[PDB]
Amino acid sequence: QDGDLIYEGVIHREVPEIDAWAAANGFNTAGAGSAPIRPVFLCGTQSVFLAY
Amino acid sequence: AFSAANPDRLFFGSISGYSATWATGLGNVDAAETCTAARVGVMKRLAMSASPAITPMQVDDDEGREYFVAFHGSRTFRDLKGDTAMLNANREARPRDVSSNPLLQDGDLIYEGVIHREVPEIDAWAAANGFNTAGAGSAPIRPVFLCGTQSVFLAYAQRPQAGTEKSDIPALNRRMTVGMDEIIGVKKAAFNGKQHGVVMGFFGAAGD
Amino acid sequence: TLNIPLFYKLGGAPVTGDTPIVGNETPLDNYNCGVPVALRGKGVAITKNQTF
Amino acid sequence: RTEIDVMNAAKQSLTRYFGELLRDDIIEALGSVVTTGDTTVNYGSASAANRN
Amino acid sequence: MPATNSAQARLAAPGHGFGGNVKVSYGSVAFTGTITTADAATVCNLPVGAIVLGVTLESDDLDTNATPTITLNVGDAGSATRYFSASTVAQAGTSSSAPATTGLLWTVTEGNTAVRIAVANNAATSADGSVRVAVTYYLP
Amino acid sequence: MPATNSAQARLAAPGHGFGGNVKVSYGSVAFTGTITTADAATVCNLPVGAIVLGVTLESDDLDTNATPTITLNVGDAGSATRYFSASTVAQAGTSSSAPATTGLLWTVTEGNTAVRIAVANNAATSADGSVRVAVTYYLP
Amino acid sequence: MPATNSAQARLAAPGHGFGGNVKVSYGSVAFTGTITTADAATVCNLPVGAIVLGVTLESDDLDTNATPTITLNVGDAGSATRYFSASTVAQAGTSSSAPATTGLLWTVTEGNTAVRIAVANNAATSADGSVRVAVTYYLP
Amino acid sequence: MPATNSAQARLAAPGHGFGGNVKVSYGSVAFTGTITTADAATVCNLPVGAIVLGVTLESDDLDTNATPTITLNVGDAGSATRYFSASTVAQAGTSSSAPATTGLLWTVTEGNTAVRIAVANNAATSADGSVRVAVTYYLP
Amino acid sequence: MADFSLATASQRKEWSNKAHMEYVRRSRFAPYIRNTENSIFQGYSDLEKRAGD
Repeated sequence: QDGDLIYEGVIHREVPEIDAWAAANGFNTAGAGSAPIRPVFLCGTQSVFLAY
Repeated sequence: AFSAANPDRLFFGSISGYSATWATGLGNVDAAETCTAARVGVMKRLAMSASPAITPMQVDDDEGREYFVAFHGSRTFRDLKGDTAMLNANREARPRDVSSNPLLQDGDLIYEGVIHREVPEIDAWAAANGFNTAGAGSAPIRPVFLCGTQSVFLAYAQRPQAGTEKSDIPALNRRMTVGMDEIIGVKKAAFNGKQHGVVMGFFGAAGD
Repeated sequence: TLNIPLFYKLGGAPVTGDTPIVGNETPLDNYNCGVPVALRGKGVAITKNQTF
Repeated sequence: RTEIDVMNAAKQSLTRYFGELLRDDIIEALGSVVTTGDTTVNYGSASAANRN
Repeated sequence: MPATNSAQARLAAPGHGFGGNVKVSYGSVAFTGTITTADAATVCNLPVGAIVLGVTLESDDLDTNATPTITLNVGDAGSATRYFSASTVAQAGTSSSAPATTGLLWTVTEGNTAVRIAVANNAATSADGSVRVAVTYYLP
Repeated sequence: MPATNSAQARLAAPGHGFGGNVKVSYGSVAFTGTITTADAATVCNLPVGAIVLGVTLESDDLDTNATPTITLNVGDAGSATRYFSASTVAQAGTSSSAPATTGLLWTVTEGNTAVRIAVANNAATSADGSVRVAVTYYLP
Repeated sequence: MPATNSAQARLAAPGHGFGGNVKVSYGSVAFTGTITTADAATVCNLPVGAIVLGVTLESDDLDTNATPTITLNVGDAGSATRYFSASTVAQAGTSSSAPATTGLLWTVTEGNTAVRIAVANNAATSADGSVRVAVTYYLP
Repeated sequence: MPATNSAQARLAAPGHGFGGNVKVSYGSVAFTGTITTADAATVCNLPVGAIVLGVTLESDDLDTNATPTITLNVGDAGSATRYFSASTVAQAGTSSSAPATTGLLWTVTEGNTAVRIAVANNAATSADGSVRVAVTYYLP
Repeated sequence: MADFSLATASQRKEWSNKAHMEYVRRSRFAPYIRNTENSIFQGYSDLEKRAGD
């Protein structure tokens, strides 16, 4: 019953909308030999501020 | 016209085998492109990124879980539970119990959040419509229906009722007729020329 | 027959900086689906020549 | 011409659009480009010299 | 093939209310005396963030000669001949009411928010009349 | 003699408020790369119950040749050449800003609510530019 | 090869009872006086959901001439010549009792549920007689 | 012009049930020995108040000669040749299954309720066979 | 048939009042947006008070 999964102390959470972002910015090309690449964001604490 | 209106809900042999014409799209599924557990996960991915979204059967908002039901037709169901990999998933992750293991006592089986139910009468349907040919090189193919919520509507007007009659003479009981009657309508949910909650998938079932 | 409606999601751009909430309109999408209903049945006869 | 309430269907789909609008900004913030000292430019609107 | 959808590519779309249901600005400058090339006057004034749709220029007969030679320019402080260049609608032989053909769909900048009328060529015999300008535009 | 008063023959008559004080729709499609006859793009989108007043088409110089041959069509999904047919305002020798002359006062039907720009003739030497369309209309 | 089994491809199959064990409709229109091409009369009337099997047309001798020229048409309000076209069974030299050959297996529509007899050609010498029509059909 | 609607001119009109959904009567007379013109036999019997629709006559080969000459008549006690006159379907060279062409739509009278087969011409060489008659009609 | 035969354009229809929506999949960043100091995505309500830009 799939979900997030912990391994070696890091929690791996899935966000499906990063494919919609990264395909529009040209990551389906511009690899080694024009291969598709994707970004992975390993974040700690206080990485994005939110001002209401 | 059914293709090139559902490009995110029709899954042929691969996504690199989609075509706008129907007869060419069924000619891109090979006999070696069978139904493994790594290709049904592609169909679950198409159901989570559809442009009108398909409602899953059960949602868990935290630890995000979305559940679906796939209906196989027994020739893609034996390739799914009998592959060389993905078969030690239900003997190394199930509890050591005999009366509940679908490896020893077969049944439906869950893997990566989708429930795989077997319907044996899809072979009777799909053989009559010409799926024993019209693959890549005239190979047999079978459909797999990954459906979510509210995919087929059912409109009831009258429940089935029974009745009998004494036909020829009621005194000389020489004839009698029994019968049953029903008013019903069944239709797949369609809005704006698109399937509401079904993802169709075509795999090459050899049938050995 | 029986007709069933559907409402879609919402589509445009967030009215950035200066723009009203009275100037720049949206529609909300709306569709239909109708299921037709028909009679159907089946019967079986029993004689007396084949019954004694 | 209808009987379904378009008013309540347009108010529910409007609270639900400002929830998708929030995580569309966090994905855009994680893929930012920090040029020099609090100068974060989005990845689409960044030049080749801002990325180098 | 790389001709994509516009910088507009995602939104909904305007109707009834307080938006930029298109607008006008009208002036009636009155010329009198003798008419030389040292003439300049504002007729109307425009916003900053606005895009022009069309300029209509109607005038009277200002040079009543057998060979008329009066000639007008319509523009602003940046470009003196931005909307009309060598109009010749104030001549007593030709017709008035010429629509604008140059520089239509462009966003007004700062310091360009006043429409001037400058006289380009001297009048052979100056008469008394008036010149009307109507500038259509809208706002976001 | 049987020319009666119109299908309009009885009512009062509009002014200040939320009616159909006339409106616009503006788009700026950006052409780039090479320019062939396989180009199509929406610039703006129209209502259903509306009647068009006028379409203004201003573009840049897109074909910088000694003999330019680029040619645009403006229309919708029903008729590809409904508003403009063989415009030639994107050529680097002629002038831009041509007003519409065909198909003005007509009620928009369903499925015809998106204005396309299609390229009719190939460009001899493709440049980089943009094309602007402003469509005036109103509502009842 | 793609000639599949019919739109019928799944069911059982009819016998003794209240179904559409085939039916008739019979009329005997009586012509009298002089006989021109301004004659029309119903003989019988049909259901809505029914398919015709065959029409039998028997008449008397209506034109007793050395060269007979009387000529009948049998049809309904939609098509005046749907069943019979130029019958000539009412002539005193030829034989009667002609079966229908055109338009047999077709579902009756609404407004076509009355069989007319119209006279196509004038009678050279009108006699007194009668015309009989029997239309076989059935119901689902 | 005086061709009015029929003696039928006022009523509704039949369907599912116990009416005169059309009917048959079938007989198979067997000829044997030598065949002369002194032969007569009933095959079937009809009602009183009934109107005939059509008679079907199928027989075997009864005269196997190089020049066959057998000839049948089908009728009743009133008219010996009412339905068929000089049939010649029992000859071994021609085809069987001839439909009736004379005397179709007529009400049976009293004493005419038995269909006879009489032999009109002598058989040149008598064989053994059988003759089948099917008479379609209905009742009010 | 030849019973009471009703017309094709005279047959009733019915339209339902209950409408369906499209699924949204709320947020995968939702357990991580807090206002404390040990959160990944941190919020500030300082401009929700008096004034500021």
